[PDB]
Amino acid sequence: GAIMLDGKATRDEIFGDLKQRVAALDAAGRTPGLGTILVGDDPGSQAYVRGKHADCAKVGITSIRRDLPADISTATLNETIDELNANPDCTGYIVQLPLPKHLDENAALERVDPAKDADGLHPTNLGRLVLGTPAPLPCTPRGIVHLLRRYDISIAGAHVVVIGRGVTVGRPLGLLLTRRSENATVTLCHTGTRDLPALTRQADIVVAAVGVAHLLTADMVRPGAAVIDVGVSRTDDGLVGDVHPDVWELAGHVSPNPGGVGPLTRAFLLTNVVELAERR
Amino acid sequence: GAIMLDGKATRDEIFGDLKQRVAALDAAGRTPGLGTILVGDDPGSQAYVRGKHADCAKVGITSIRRDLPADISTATLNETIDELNANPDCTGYIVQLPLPKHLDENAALERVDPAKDADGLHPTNLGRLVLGTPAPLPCTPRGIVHLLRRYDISIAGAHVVVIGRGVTVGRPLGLLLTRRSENATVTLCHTGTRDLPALTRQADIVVAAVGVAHLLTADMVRPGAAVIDVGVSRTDDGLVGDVHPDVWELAGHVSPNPGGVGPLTRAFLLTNVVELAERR
Repeated sequence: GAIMLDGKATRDEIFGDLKQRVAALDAAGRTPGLGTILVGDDPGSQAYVRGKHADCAKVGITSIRRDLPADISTATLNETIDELNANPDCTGYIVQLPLPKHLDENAALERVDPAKDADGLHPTNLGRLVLGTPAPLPCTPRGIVHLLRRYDISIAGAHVVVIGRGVTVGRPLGLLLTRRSENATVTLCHTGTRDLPALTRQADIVVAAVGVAHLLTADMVRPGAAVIDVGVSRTDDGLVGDVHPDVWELAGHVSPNPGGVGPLTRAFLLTNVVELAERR
Repeated sequence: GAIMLDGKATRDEIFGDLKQRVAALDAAGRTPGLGTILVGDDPGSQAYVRGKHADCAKVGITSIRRDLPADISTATLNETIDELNANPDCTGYIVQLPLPKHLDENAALERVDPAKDADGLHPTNLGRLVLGTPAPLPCTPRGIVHLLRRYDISIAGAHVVVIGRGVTVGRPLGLLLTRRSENATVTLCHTGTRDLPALTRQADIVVAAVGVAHLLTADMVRPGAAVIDVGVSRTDDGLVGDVHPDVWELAGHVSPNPGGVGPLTRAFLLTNVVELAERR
């Protein structure tokens, strides 16, 4: 059956590399720092931000937190953004979503300096990705490409089918895989797609990032194909990925969910931060 | 033979709508204005800019000309960009390329305020397209989609094969087609694509935008499919398009080049400006 694409082991590898690279930056006079802006008290948001800072501590990146109440004014939000933008120990940062409804989410996200965009989701950087201007790249597409390369899976000339068009994964992933430096042929699929299986059956690589429980089945996959399980949805039976377990019987490689791309997403947030410090 | 996807009656429709919308803008004291920055002595550029301003006059958009000599400094170019950015009479503008080679073209384009980006090619606007934020859109992709729709060619659920990844055409086109407001399946192909004919033969719509003379031949197109011809290459025999004349025999629809998408591309520059003014 399929070879497991071990994301935790791959993440651990990256972490070891980052620790050395952070030690180097420490030695060079500037320890990198990741900032977070967290507004309000959503349990999941708090958990997500805690996790990012936990990861930071493991590799020696300083945690900078701006924890703000749910009832801050837009002026207060803007001041925080402007401070982190100007803070020399904040090498990059993220704004945890969702924001209180009284706050204009997109205006806040656009106010972030693209030069400190650790998530690689600032519209300016996403547009630079479209245009081929080197700039921060989004973490999940980065981790996907890395995981594939780590196992010597060809992407140049590959036919890749991406299922899903989320702005943090599927959408930017299509732009990433079609650059010259990657060079895949990419079929972009989603819920509007007719006869998904006819397309997935053609793919050397399928990336399932659509959030539909066990949507991709063995009957839909080319024997020996690489299958990347990214999407997660909430079921009566828990969180569940986009890939049916029967795929393991015919695919060449499968990344599990959990334990596949997820750890790599966090590894590339940290990588983005170290790279920004190294660019300097 | 195939039905010609002639763009002129559709351009005329757009111009009628825009003239009305501009009259509504004038009534509200918000007469839109298009600026152009033309640097130096390239005759083609001079004609292009004349054409844009003639189009403006047809729908009632004010023309703002910034004509600069070839030997300007970066500071002079910067002052001009800064001036148009701050000029209240200027709703949007374009920097006519190519610039003299001592000038940094990408720095100039990024210095353009995206709120005045009439081309829809500023990275922050292309990033907004990725993210789903309303903003100026690149004109050729908008033209392609509108031309198809006006000829009652289905977009939703269509399998579109896009050949080419130019940053102003094929690349943003993949993003546009894949919005829920379009909802097409898109295979992104390029010079790196193996077995192109196997892929193009599956398409309900083929977009030829690679700049490779007559790359798309009849054997490559499903009978009754729609073919959009955008790509042009310099031969000698002169300029030649991506689509072999033989595809007219069995395709359902083919756009001529010139005369197909072109008039709409030109009209959508004006639409961008009007939209900027309306969104205000």
